[PDB]
Amino acid sequence: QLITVDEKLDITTITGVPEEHIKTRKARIFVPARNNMQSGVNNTKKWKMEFDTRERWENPLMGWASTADPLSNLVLTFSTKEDAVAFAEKNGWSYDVEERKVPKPKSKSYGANFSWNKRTRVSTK
Amino acid sequence: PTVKPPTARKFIWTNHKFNLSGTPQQYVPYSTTRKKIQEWVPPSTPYK
Amino acid sequence: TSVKPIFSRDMNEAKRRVRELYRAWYREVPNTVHLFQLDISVKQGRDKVREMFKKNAHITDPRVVDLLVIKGKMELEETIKVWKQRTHVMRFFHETEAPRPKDFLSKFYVGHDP
Amino acid sequence: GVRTSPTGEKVTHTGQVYDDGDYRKVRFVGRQKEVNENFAIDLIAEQPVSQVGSRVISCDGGGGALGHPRVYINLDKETKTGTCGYCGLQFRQQ
Amino acid sequence: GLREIRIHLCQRSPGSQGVRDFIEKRYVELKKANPDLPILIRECSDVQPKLWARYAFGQEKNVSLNNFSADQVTRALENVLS
Amino acid sequence: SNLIEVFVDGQSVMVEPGTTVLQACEKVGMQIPRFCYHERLSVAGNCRMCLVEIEKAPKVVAACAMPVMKGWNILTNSEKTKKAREGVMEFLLANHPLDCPICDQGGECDLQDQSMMFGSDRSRFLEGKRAVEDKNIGPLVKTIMTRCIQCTRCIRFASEIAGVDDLGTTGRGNDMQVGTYIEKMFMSELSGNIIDICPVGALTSKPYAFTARPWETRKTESIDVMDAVGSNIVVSTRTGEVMRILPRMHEDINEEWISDKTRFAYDGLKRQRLTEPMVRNEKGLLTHTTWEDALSRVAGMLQSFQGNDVAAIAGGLVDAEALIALKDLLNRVDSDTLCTEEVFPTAGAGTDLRSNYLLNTTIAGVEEADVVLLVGTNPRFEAPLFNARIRKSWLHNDLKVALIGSPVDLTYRYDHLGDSPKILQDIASGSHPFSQVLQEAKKPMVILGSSALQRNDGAAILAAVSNIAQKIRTSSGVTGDWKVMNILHRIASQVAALDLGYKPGVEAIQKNPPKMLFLLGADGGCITRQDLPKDCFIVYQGHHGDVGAPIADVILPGAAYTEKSATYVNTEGRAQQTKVAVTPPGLAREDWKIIRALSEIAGMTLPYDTLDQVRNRLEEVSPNLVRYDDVEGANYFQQASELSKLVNQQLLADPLVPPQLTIKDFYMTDSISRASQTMAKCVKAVTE
Amino acid sequence: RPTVRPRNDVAHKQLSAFGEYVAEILPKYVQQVQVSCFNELEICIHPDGVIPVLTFLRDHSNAQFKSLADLTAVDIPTRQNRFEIVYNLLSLRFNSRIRVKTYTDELTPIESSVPVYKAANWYEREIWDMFGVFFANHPDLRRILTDYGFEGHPFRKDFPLSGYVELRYDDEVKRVVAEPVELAQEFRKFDLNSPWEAFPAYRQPP
Amino acid sequence: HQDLPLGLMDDIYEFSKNFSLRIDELEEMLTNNRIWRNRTVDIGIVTAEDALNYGFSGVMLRGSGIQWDLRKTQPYDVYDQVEFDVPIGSRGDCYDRYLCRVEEMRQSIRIISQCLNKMPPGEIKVDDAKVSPPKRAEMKTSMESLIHHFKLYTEGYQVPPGATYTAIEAPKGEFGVYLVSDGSSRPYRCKIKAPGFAHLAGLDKMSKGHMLADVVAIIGTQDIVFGEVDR
Amino acid sequence: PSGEERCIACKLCEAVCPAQAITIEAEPRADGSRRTTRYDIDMTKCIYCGFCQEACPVDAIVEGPNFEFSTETHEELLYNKEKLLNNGDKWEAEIAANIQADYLYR
Ligand code: SF4
Ligand code: SF4
Ligand code: SF4
Ligand code: SF4
Ligand code: FES
Ligand SMILES: [K+]
Ligand SMILES: [Zn+2]
Repeated sequence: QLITVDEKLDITTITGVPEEHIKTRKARIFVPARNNMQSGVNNTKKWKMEFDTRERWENPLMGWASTADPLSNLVLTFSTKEDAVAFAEKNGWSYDVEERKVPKPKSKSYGANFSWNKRTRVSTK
Repeated sequence: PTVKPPTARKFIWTNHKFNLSGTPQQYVPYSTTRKKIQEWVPPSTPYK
Repeated sequence: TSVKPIFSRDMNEAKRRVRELYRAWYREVPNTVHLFQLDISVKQGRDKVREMFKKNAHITDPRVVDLLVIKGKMELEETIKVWKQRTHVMRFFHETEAPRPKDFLSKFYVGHDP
Repeated sequence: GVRTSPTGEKVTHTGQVYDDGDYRKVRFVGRQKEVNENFAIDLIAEQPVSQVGSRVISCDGGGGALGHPRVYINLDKETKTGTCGYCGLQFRQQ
Repeated sequence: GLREIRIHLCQRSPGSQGVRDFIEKRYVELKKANPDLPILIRECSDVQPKLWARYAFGQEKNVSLNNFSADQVTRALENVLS
Repeated sequence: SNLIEVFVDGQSVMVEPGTTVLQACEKVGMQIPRFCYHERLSVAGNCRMCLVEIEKAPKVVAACAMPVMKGWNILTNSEKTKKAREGVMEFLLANHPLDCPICDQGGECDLQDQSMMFGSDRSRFLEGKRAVEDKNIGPLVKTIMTRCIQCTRCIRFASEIAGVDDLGTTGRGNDMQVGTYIEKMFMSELSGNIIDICPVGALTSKPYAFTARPWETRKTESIDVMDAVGSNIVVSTRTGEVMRILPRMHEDINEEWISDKTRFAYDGLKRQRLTEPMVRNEKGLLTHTTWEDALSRVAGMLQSFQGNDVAAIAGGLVDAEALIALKDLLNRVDSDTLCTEEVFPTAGAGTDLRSNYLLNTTIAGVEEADVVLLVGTNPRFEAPLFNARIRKSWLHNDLKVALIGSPVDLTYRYDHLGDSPKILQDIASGSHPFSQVLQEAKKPMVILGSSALQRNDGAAILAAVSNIAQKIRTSSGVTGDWKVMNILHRIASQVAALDLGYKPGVEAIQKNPPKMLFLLGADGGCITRQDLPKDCFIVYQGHHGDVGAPIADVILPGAAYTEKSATYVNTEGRAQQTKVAVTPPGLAREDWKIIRALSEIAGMTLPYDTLDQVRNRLEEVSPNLVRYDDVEGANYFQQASELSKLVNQQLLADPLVPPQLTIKDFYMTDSISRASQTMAKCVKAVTE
Repeated sequence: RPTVRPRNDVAHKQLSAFGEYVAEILPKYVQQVQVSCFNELEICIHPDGVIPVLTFLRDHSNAQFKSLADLTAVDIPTRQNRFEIVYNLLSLRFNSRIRVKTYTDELTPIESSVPVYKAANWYEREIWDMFGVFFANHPDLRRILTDYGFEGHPFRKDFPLSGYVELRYDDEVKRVVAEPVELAQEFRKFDLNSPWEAFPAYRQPP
Repeated sequence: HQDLPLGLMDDIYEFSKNFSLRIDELEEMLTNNRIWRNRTVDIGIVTAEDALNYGFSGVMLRGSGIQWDLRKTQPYDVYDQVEFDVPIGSRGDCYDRYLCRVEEMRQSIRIISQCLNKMPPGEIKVDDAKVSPPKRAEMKTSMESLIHHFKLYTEGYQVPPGATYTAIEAPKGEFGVYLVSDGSSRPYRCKIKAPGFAHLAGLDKMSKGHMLADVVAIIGTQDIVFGEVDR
Repeated sequence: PSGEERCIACKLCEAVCPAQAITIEAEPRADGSRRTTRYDIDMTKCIYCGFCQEACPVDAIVEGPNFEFSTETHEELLYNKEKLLNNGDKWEAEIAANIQADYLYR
């Protein structure tokens, strides 16, 4: 037999996360931009959730990059924007969603390279 | 090495050193890179 | 909004378990202070129990409350059976942590964190 | 090519040296600063330029498979030598 | 003393039609009357229209203008200016 | 209706006619391998990596160039397709140098990655390799041309996007070489983009060389503040250090390009930094102190002065959150002298109506216009990515472009109407022949540069240009919803300052000199101590020691744009926000937090304690400032035009000369780029 | 073909036939049955079916999966029920292995399978400890791997690799203390995924 | 990773030649010793039925008479090509499990003998450079080899999406991995099945009705290493 | 053999290191060479697996034959580039012969 629960789902008190890393963090929900150095698009398929960047300082002994932020490396993957937003909401994280950027469909024509009267005519091949 | 001597290179230590830990010749680590961020030096005159 | 319950079918049933667990923790504190030879008083121990209970006072989901009681009982069993050591009990009090700034100015002086 | 700063601390081949008011040089008090004395930049500059006949030469660093990946160097420019991008050996077309 | 007036409204919502009508007809006259009073008009989609008045030492009040008429807007400004 | 049906591996797809095979595959989510093809360049069809089999066709077709026919079944994974890819990859790698460990492309290389995915795993090439000499093309782009695969992307980009026909191929066959032939420098404001489009490590960033590998960098998606375009960027960091700046695709702003100042000036963030609060000592010299001491000193003055005795000037790189915080603080001493260095005429409506100071047509709207009139501006250097959008329309839409002002070079041929501002009156009257061009235009565009408004007769010019836009609308040539009047800004912070109610220009300060002056990143030298009373108390808050800091009494080290989450509004009114990539150096602090901390110490505590709360405040003052990535759109041009006809200002006789005439003026324009050693090398290169 | 793993169609056919067999007998619980290209049979079931399905597979004469090889969980945050419970069973009689999978979320308990396999006792304690999945009617459910008083469930995808606290000995209080974690060298996150698709056969529809 | 160095197989033969004598010396000390038998015989008895339900494997099953060995029933690599016998217990106690382990050592020598004689020639890693890195000489000469070496040591090979439970007859019992691939070069999930985990969970069952000193014997007969138990 | 460093700061060793024990920074050397300015190995993070020397394309980083380098302090086991270059100059005679003995198996 089932019960009825109309509460908004919230699990902040049973995740073990310190309050500082629930209430002062800002989660960012986005589809990563394509690395402009490459033409492949396979890394722009899934939604991601990262947290606000925090201080890094130089270790006095070695000069290594030290941190006190336990979420500095936390990156989560989601199939849809709704899945990511739902996950942030039940975990109590304040979040920002940025709409997916889709390359606009283009009109390509190899023949335009040799136009009789238009500026699209190329001067070299 | 009396029959198969090692190849000679000009940079190989001519004098072997044993473990120097706990002596004044012990290794001490440090960062080998230079300063990253250069600070602004205020003018040395009271033109203000 | 139809879900499988854990233990309690509503908040009233859940709150009964919360009170039963508080009773058990309340009575355990004097034994814990003696068994672990803690330097804290019984009043400090019982105040700590109240603070931990109070921080979850805002929950309205009976399933979440069940889990909190399930975990609270597990914590009590660790303490009573002396599976914990002195360090584990004293971790509730953060004695070696320096107080962290609360107001805007204090935080502003010490770093970039909000 | 080691050199000592005005405070007497040697400069490494990467140019590192604690400046005057840097407390971190306290770590060397009673001990020493490990500095390699065989500066590679100076050692590779002592190698003579190799005179070759062809426009294109290949270098693998010597020793066959014990060297570096084999690359080919264009020697058309007469204002400069062709330098191996792995080992720094220089070549010139004669 | 009054220091600044801000009017917020939506470009398309019916609730801002009265504010839109006011700016169409009355705003130029208003600006001529009060040449040195900054009247910041700021349109944003899907906002309920509002009138903000800023007084000396950063004291501010806001009045809703949702579903107002052009005259009700005119009276709301008349109240603020005086 | 017009769509035709094709199949990709038996899956039906409806495409418009003219769609290439490569584009049809994209519709089902299959990316055909490519090297020479770039969706923003003209089709080349020379690398052959995109060869694909069409069912029942003996010959594989170049998917990038071949238009798809009705009923075709594209076999993207057949044995014939796979063998074509392996063969082409085999040929690409035959002469390619074994450079991966020393080559900066390694780890983000399309040749490496498509070799792994679509090529064989071994070599059967038993000959010697080709080797070509390198070419010097400037201080920004290093060329290792033995790595070049002759894809001609750089050639096509330089000719089409940048409008510079300096790159080509010399020789023939296996000896064909990409370059300039003669010794020449490719120094264009968009030149650094050839690093991104070169699929290999043949073209690489000289400043970046050898410093990092792609897999170890952290990517912060952020916004550029070097101009008012608001180009979307990615900031690459490693271990708390900024390593480079990359473009981030945004179709409606910068596409996938950035200017060279945006790309290479980031090294200015490592020099001349303000890291500690400073105050004057007994000798009149700046000396380091604590935040407590410096803020207490400033607070004591803020509590002693009131009204017109306190003023602020906002610089060009300031953020909206700091702008509202400083306005709120000064309002709490009943001061309304909140100024900006950049001037915008206050005659008529002034900043009452957003449409009076926005690029109302939008950057993407240039692609729809049929005529563009540029008045007193050099958009090539003021807004490089906006000028590239004009050339894109000039190229593909046959856009007609006319200019009034100095006959600068815009990378496209334009009609020079002269440089006298009196031409604007001739056009408005109807005597000038160009007026007929505007009248016959269905979607005309008039762009007045913010640089031209820095003249004394700026209000006269704005009225004249706005008068031309009035006549065009009165005639029915225009479509109504289409907007004609545009202001092109060059300062990142200007539009946000105008939205919040700042007074544009320092005229009010010159009219009423203050006893206490706040320089919020103000480094334009607009107000010196010669324009101020003898004992003026100057507080400089910023991130660079440049022009403002040396003359200040107190220095409050602020954060740079890579070191804060801050709001900037671009020339079209779109609000965008940066993200923190690295924390501010030393004791520096977030700018809005400094003002909030100052307000509390002075007993005038501001009512917001977090970034979100100060952004809630921004909404109260201008709701558009929190609608990130949206272009709201402003109206009431008629009302603004009706008010600009009241006071009749006279047009000066000086010809319209933009501040930047040649490339040498482009590289250094703000504190960050002035502190950049790369920008100094570019300036040296284009002058010697 | 020396470098390619050979197929075994006979076992693929046998496992497929037995997969239908199980689905026909337990339609109340079975949601999906699949056989991997390397011949592994998975029965995806509704969580109510854990005890009936496991009991059937243990005791049925054509099944006899007497040995519980492994019981574990997988966290997939993008799923409404983020936790996938995986039972790996072995049948010595028929020299075969089967996998049974169900799901749950943070607040929905799963029936303990200790009555079917005594082996499940500790496996379920570990799943509770590492993922926070509660098993109903478990004889002795409590942490097993983590330290006493440990907060959180470390194997959840959203739990940080280095956690939130770390230990040291403090001379002033003369005991080991727990403090917020600070690292002399932050763990360096690497972005390794190539931007080019590797396996067309698994491409998802756009 | 690498081929055997020249001369190694000869040395493995010399070692194997003498090892059974070492086992015999061990059996001389323990097998017939009445003190050893008093410490192990009828200690920690587990029935065949219980051993299966409690998740036991390896010698913990064969000591109770269950005829099961993954090298025989689910062979991997070339175990189907070597001859050996599986020792089976009869009493299910510590002494029988000890005898099973001693006899398994003898069978391991028997298998090693066949391996030394049947070792074939050829390459020692799969000749697919998208999975296994090329030879160093190739990497330093061929463009394709250098790329694949670069990518295998930075990104690593991508694994097709899927999940597998793979087990072997490890010396302590069935050792398996439930490995989940999400298509990338890093595993999504890797659950490790340690045979000692289920064996130790059965310590309470096996120790019932025994004395304190027997608990030490029962822990030993399970052969517990806490690296695999705790992971 | 000329004395030039073999390492050209490709960072393959740093990428493959299973323990993240290697830290590298690099820039163009004054003569234009691609060389490291930082090369650290935390010998208390290292698992002595040899993946770095497998990954290295130019035989620059190796694991030598020395195993008797225990120290009295933790800090002495955080090797920087100078220490590692000194190790190379100290042990090259043995290292080179060992590589000569095994390189045909690699
Ligand atoms: S361009 Fe790519 S394949 Fe060529 S050397 Fe550079 S990383 Fe290697
Ligand atoms: S330099 Fe680069 S972009 Fe230009 S043709 Fe060669 S490979 Fe293509
Ligand atoms: S041997 Fe040490 S430094 Fe080298 S890869 Fe292995 S763990 Fe890293
Ligand atoms: S030691 Fe070898 S693998 Fe590591 S960075 Fe240097 S050259 Fe590359
Ligand atoms: S991408 Fe089609 S031939 Fe180059
Ligand atoms: K490139
Ligand atoms: Zn060389």
